[PDB]
Amino acid sequence: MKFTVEREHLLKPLQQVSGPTLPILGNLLLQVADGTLSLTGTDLEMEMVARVALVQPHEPGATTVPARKFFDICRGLPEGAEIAVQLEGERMLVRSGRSRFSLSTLPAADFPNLDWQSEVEFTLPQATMKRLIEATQFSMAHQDVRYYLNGMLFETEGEELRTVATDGHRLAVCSMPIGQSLPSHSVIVPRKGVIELMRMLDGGDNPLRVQIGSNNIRAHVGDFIFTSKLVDGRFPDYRRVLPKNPDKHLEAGCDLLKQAFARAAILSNEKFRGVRLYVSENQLKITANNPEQEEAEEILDVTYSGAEMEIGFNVSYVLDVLNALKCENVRMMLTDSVSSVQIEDAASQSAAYVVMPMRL
Amino acid sequence: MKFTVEREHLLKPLQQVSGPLGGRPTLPILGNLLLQVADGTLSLTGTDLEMEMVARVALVQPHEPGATTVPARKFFDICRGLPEGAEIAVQLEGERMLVRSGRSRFSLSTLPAADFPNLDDWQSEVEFTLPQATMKRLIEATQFSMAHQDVRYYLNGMLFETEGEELRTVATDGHRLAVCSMPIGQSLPSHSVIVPRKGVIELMRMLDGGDNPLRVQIGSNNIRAHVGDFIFTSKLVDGRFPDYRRVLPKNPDKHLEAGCDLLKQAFARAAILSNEKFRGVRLYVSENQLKITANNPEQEEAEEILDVTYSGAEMEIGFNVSYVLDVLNALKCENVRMMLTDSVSSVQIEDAASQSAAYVVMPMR
Ligand SMILES: NC(=O)c1ccc(F)c(F)c1
Ligand SMILES: [Ca+2]
Ligand SMILES: [Ca+2]
Ligand SMILES: [Cl-]
Repeated sequence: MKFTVEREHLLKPLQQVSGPTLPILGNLLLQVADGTLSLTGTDLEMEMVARVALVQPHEPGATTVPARKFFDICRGLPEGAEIAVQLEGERMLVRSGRSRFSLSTLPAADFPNLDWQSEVEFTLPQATMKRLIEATQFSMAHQDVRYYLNGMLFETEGEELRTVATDGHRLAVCSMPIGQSLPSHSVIVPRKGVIELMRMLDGGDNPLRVQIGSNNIRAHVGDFIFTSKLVDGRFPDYRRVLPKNPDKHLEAGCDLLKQAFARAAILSNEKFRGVRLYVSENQLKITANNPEQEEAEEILDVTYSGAEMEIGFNVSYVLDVLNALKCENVRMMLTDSVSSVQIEDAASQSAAYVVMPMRL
Repeated sequence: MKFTVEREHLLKPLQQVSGPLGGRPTLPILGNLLLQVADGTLSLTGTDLEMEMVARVALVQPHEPGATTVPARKFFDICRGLPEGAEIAVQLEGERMLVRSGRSRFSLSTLPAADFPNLDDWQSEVEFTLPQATMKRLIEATQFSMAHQDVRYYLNGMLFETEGEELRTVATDGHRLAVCSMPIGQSLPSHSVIVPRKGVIELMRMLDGGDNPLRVQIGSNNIRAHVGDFIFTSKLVDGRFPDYRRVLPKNPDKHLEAGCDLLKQAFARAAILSNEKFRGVRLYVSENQLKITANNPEQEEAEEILDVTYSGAEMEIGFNVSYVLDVLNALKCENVRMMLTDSVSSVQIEDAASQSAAYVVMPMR
């Protein structure tokens, strides 16, 4: 196995595959075949494959090498450098100018593979997939004993793709049109997979091709291919989480609401930061207090209809929403002091957020 | 005690005087700032018992004199959180201090000003002024060589030395040493004081970058620095610092000169295949050539060859590459000079263009 390639052509591929307990999982698979260098990183749950065209003389074959070391060496070389690689048994030689490196190797034969069959396929702009994941990702559970919440629902319905994420306390749902008639289907992508998929997306104009199997999801963009296993459980139905009949509607500036929440939060309990909301005619009052007897009060002029009520919220849950909205005005749709609240951009139905109240 | 101050006139003072704080304040009052309104000025003070940062804020709005202490981080965060241009009204009310701006209201618990720790008074024995740029140079040149929580406490600080028309800093952790001397333009008596690690950091933090020079005062047991409307004072570390003079190699006539960047990037790449713990690389110096190699237990190998200027006998010498990298990063120059002796002796490293900074790194087995 021998190739010579510009450092420049390796950098972004290396960045992506350095993404995805067993030493060989810390290695990259390198393969030269039919004029192409392929670089694969895996963690057994997901894999990223990148391809680089080889115009300079090259010899087929494969090996695996320490990924972080190989990446650091390449990154470390000067801009414009050319990188010549040759496999020498249990070592891979790397040369560029008067810099020389010998890396240990593990056999390509030992490198783990994920085969499976695609059941649902569609293409969409990167930008749309990025939008979907950013709108919802923060509501994924992290290390919940209900495994199926540690990730993100991808659902196809009609001509829309939809993401849903929830941790049982707050929920986020976003739908975007994809312009193709689609089968009704739902899968759960593990959180680490969501994160790696999002990192593959640079917001250039580039179609993303998605293929969903019973147990896997694959996304193709440019010369990269990402594959993850799916999470095997029963995701909650967002439709059953949306408040059935909110009778109280508050509209307020997103930024003013956010800043009042953030300031009030300073004098909330540091362990469990919550604030009390009091809604009344034309007005929202946010209050916090702490074990030191300190108190914050914010009063905001707001658009409001409904009965007066008091309701508490976890500060981070609301700030997370207001941060994901990045819009001028926000609508909060309330029911009562013991029920969850629906938050959305006042001027867009693309996404919705549901948040349980917090007792204070 | 009462004042009303525009947000942005209070914010950087609050940031600056919070410097010496934690984190985890050992006792509550050490997590507080002292606020004193007196003769048309708000003073803010934070302390950790070893040092204090004081800021003076002029009061253009109606105010009333008095003093209290309130939690620094909460007070800062409230002020930072208010919208730009916000007028921040403050009034002491016994056990609470009230903060109001627009329809934002906050109540903070106070501790009496009478109980705020207060660095004892002391006398200055030497005083000079110098550019902010010069002090930043002295500290950045040597800071990285200070020890980290060494049981030899004196090393966990930085030596400041005045001698003739020079101010000098020294730092070492016993393995490597950094010395930097800069002209002052006034003649100074001989003083040698150790500044505590956190004090060195605060000196750095307080150098804004404008035309305000720095006024320094040093006594037997304290140092003080004035910049703009800030006064930093620290207690000094009560120890005898090792002498840099007797640590500089005696006769390093083997003289190598190389491009700083080329040298740095070569050591950086070779470091990748150095032992993860010990970070050893080998240098083979030969006529106008440097060969850096690294290998680790798995017998991965890196080899960088560089053109350099060198005439002396060939030799082989081992260094912790992290130590070497720290020096090259702190030099920020075009060419470096390395002054060698033998494989079991320290190397002295300098900007090829200036003897103002010098670095001593001991070899590894
Ligand atoms: N059943 C659920 O998973 C759920 C998720 C988020 C909520 F806010 C909620 F009220 C319920
Ligand atoms: Ca104003
Ligand atoms: Ca000197
Ligand atoms: Cl290519």
